[PDB]
Amino acid sequence: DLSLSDINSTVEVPEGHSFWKTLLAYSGPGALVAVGYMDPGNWSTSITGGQNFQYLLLSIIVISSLLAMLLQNMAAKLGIVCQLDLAQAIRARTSRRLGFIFWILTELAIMATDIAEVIGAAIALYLLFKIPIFLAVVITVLDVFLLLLLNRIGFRKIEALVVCLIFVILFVFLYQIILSQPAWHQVAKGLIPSWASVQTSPKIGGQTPLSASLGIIGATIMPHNLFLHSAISQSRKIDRTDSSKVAEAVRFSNWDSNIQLSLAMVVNALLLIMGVAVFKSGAVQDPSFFGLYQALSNPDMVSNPVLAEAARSGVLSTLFAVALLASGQNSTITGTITGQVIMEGFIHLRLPLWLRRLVTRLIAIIPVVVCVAITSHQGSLDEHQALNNLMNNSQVFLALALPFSIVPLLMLTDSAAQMGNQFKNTRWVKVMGWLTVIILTLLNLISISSQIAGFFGDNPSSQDLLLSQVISIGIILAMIGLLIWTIIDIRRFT
Ligand SMILES: N=C(N)SCc1cc(Br)cc(CSC(=N)N)c1
Repeated sequence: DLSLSDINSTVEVPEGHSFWKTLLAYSGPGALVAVGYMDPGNWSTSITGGQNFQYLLLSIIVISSLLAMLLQNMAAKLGIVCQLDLAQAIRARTSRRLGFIFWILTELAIMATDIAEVIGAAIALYLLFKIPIFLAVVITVLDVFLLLLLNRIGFRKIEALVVCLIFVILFVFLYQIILSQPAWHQVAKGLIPSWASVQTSPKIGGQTPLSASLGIIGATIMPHNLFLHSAISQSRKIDRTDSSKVAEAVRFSNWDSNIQLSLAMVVNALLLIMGVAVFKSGAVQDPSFFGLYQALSNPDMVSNPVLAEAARSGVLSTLFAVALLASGQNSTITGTITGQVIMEGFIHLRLPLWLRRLVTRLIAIIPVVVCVAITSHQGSLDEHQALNNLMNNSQVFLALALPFSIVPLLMLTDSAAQMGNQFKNTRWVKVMGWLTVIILTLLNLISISSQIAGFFGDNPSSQDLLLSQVISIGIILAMIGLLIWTIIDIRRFT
């Protein structure tokens, strides 16, 4: 009847005032969430923003990282304090019908992340092992056995394995930046929160600063990682009777998550400065993973003689495919964990890790294999671009499910009926939290129509444009209705 009954309150080792050694024990939950923020679903958008506004959007990365840290800290606090995950809190403060709606929505969000992971991983297979595109997908489907072997390891090592993957994809891109020898003075200048980023004056590659900046901002949090954090934060036993120990545990999880998400922000910055320093101005014409592979494998695309020699030696691209693999391994873990969390919390369905990963991977690869079928039937022509378009269209479910995950979390963490007058949110975070929640919900409701219209490709059918407008208005109004319903229920609780 409690979240993650298998590893809930497993190891609690806070000894005296030796926080650091204690810090070393529970450092796992942060990495599991951070690694999700390093998925290839936005690798191109970082390199693209870099080429279009070199070292300019680096401050937006920092701000988005700060906001994600804020919301993930709120989720970890809810988990730590109430000894229950966000799904459970929401399902208990709301009817089964809304619980089921949220369940399906977050299933679709984790499935979109899984589609991105499978596409990136199958393409990484294609590139590294030259496995046929269609076989790389059916090979990635074999991650259920990797999950079986992963089940017997334990979180002291599983979370360390996630840290291993994190540093893998981090050093892969830091090595190529070390060889680039970029102008770190312009990097520090970009990291400042300048107003050039919010302006609309430059229009490089049909992308203005305000557009790329707002996209980074709206793309701040991942709804499934909220639930993941509120569930994994309970893996450390807490007495829930000593305010000093619970406030200490809050500091623990905060420092952990902030380290890990800082690692993630550093990875995003590395992607941006990768697009700026490594690649030549506008060299990247194909955002696809294959596009970036050949661009890193073509010496005329780099901006340094050393990088030219290395790219001709065919290393930069291989390290990129490796990072693709390291990033696609994330879903197998976190998607399963978070999906189990959301099932067992929203619909009270106890399923094993066997049939979970199976159904998720199948539903994810269905569209992938359909896309591959259609493109290879047109002759593997634009097959990688079509895969990237699928990857990017999948990301609409995240916009669909984000409010129904952030508004409830903020409400339940601010209410004393859930946290008490001692551990509720400060007046400081009350303002920042609500501001960020409003901003993101607005941006995502906006992006709903953009994505729905992008479903019809870059060919604007006049009759299909009005249909897209109708569908988008309907979806945004339905989300508005669901949001006000959830607000009413939660405020009735509080
Ligand atoms: N890195 C990832 N796996 S998701 C980044 C992200 C998160 C949300 Br939430 C919404 C969007 C789409 S924002 C748009 N419609 N332009 C993107």
